[PDB]
Amino acid sequence: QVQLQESGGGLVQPGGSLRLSCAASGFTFSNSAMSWVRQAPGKGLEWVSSISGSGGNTYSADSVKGRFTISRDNAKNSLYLQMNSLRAEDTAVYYCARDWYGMDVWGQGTTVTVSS
Repeated sequence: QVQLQESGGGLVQPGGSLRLSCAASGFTFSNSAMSWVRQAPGKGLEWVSSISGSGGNTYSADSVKGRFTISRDNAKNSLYLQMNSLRAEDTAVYYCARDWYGMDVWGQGTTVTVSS
């Protein structure tokens, strides 16, 4: 009965910021490493960032490092992605995942579109 659902996307200006959320239930969130992955239509899936169960370690992809900040709130069973300095190439559907590799995906995603 694992559930994950993303929220927080929207239409944003270049250089803007957004914060995505992922609400988790049906498993012990605090014991699970979590990740974000994104997919632009016709481009492939791209791993974005991961975080350890405790939040003691995070990792980010070369394309987003230093701009996108993963975090979590274990008390509220929620995963976050603070996206700053948004670029055209960040437009995509974003998905959370309950593993290190952005490969255990349960939600419908949340769309981030950087406006022109």
